Amino acid sequence: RKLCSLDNGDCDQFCHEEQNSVVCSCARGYTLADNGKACIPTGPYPCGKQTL
Amino acid sequence: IVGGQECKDGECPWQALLINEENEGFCGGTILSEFYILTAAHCLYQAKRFKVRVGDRNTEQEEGGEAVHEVEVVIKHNRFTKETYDFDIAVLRLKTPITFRMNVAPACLPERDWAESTLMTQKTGIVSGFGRTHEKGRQSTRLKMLEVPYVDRNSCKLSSSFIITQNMFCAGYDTKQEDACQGDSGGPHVTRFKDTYFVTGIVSWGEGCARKGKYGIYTKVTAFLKWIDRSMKT
Ligand SMILES: CNC(=O)c1ccc(N2C=C[C@H](NS(=O)(=O)/C=C/c3ccc(Cl)s3)C2=O)c(F)c1
Ligand SMILES: [Ca+2]
Ligand SMILES: [Mg+2]
Repeated sequence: RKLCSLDNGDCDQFCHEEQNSVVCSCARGYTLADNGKACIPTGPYPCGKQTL
Repeated sequence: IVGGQECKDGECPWQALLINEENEGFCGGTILSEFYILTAAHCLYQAKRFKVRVGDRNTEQEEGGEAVHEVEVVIKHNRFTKETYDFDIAVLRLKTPITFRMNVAPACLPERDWAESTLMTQKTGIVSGFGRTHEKGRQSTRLKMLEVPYVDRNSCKLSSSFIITQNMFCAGYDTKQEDACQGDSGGPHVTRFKDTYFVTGIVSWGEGCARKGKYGIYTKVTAFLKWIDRSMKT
């Protein structure tokens, strides 16, 4: 298990392997954090989250 | 839904219900955005005029979150035919935008390669709806959800009396008494990953409900991501 096949490449959401390295991305409505891994909701009621 | 559990407060916020002229549900849907609902192509043959209801968990009480929306545009897949049930997918554009709130939020659309490698290889997905509680019963007045295992594609093809196309996938149980059922079709099949729920399927068809040696057949959403994207721009 390497890159994306290894625990989703440490990504919160989408994982891609470019030039032998992991590249994380996020669903619409989220922005990729400064760490290049976590996905931060851009506003209220982001997709895929149960409501509180 | 046969078996499973009640969707508790806020747990199934992307559930949509297609309601007929008599305000009764006949098919499910998944909220994709403020303007778009995902459903099954075959549901567009079950009523002449229909609307969409969101934010409902109990059809016998006013919880305060319910909203009914008129449909502006119906976008059926042009390759769907009732004969095969292939390309069983449609998007609906609403006349007015859905205001998100408690029990009303969209499910995320995933990327194809990642979803097929990572989501569709998880143990289970989640199906939900207001459909029948038994093959020979009434529709549920309560929104229900059910964890359904992904089923090995070979095993599914051998269990089926009809052709399982590249646009379909199987989920559910061999003999365990749990499955989607009548009235759930068009509804959500979602897969959880790090507490985020992604659209992975549309309740499509079954040879009955929860029968032994039979599984639920779902439209393989991942095969239609470019198509959904195109439909949501026009
Ligand atoms: C390719 N197969 C078909 O064309 C086909 C086969 C069977 C049905 N069919 C026969 C009875 C079922 N009606 S139902 O409303 O009870 C559907 C129930 C479901 C259980 C699990 C699902 Cl997922 S959908 C039916 O769909 C069908 F609609 C198309
Ligand atoms: Ca209600
Ligand atoms: Mg079965």
